[PDB]
Amino acid sequence: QVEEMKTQLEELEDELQAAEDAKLRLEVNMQAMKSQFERDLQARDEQN
Amino acid sequence: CDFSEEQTAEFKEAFQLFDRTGDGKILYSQCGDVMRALGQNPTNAEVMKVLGNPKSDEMNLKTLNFEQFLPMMQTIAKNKDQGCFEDYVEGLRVFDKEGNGTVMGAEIRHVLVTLGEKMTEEEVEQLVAGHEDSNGCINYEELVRMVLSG
Amino acid sequence: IFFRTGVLAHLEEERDLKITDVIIAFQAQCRGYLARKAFAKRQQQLTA
Amino acid sequence: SNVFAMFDQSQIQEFKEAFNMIDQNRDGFIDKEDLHDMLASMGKNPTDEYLEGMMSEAPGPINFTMFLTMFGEKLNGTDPEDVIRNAFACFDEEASGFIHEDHLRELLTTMGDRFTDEEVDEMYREAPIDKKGNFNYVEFTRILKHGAK
Ligand SMILES: [Mg+2]
Repeated sequence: QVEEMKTQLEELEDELQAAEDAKLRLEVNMQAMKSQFERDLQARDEQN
Repeated sequence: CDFSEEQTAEFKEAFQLFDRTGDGKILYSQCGDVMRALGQNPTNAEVMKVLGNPKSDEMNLKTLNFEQFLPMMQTIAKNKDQGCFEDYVEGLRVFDKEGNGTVMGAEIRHVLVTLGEKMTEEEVEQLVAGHEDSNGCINYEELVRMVLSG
Repeated sequence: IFFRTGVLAHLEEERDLKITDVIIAFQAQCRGYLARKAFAKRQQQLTA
Repeated sequence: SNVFAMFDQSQIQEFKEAFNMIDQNRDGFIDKEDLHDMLASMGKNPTDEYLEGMMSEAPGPINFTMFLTMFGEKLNGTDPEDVIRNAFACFDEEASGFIHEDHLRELLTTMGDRFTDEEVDEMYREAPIDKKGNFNYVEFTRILKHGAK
């Protein structure tokens, strides 16, 4: 049972690391969306 | 201490986030910028109460740890309240020459640079969103109503 | 209304000096907002 | 931890398809007969122990599974070229593809975790540094992610 719980906890740690990596990636992609939004907004304002 | 545990934690996070030159201790001048980033509006005289380096302090040798930072944040927070938008726009109603509830952009941007503490055009221009286009007479309501969100 | 030399410009200086005290308080608030904006941008730049 | 579980279907398919071209004897392993002959057919025939010294990266034998975990652990931390270009564009706000070496240095040598002077120099002696010390990160991300390359 100790061995089983060790395997399960290591799997959950791996999944947690994957989830944190995904969170960081989603954050940086949201910053990309924000950057594009600002750039396009400024382009439309300058064209106007 | 009047601050909550959550506020203290947030201040500690901010303290170590707005870094670094190299060391984990914040610079004497930059501390004021941290307090201002935390939405406070004290005068530089509040720092001058501690009076770290009586001369020009490019060196910033009076660095702060969190235990030295937090009391300054507290004395800032307990310094004074701030008035409503009417107290601001009364100044504009005095500066104005049209008597219409707006003000000339070229004049007001200059006045706000010359009077009191000094600011750059780079600083001031970023405060306005209703820019001086075909119309010279900017509605100062937009300026105050925007910045007071901070 | 006609006036003799410089009186209006000294009255203007006095009137502005009367306003300077509250102007400094507002300036601190606006510079605070600017600093907060700059710091917030710096956080996005740091994470990127 | 088990790194294999991290990767996209497209990446796994790309590795599988690549491996299928190398696994010429179809035993499922990396072997002396196949990749050396393949590389000799594709280029200058470096069939010397330089290739054995590369095959010896795996613990003893080198199965497809071991190849996958090796390349997996090597790809751990890597991100899309567009996402990295976005991250650079946070400083190059005009999106010029022209960030200065002084700016790049400031962003790396003290701010956050410190890049060494050796790593900074590597970014000039391999990566696309250009005239007046401008740096073309749009080309950098292409060679870093091996996308469109
Ligand atoms: Mg084979």
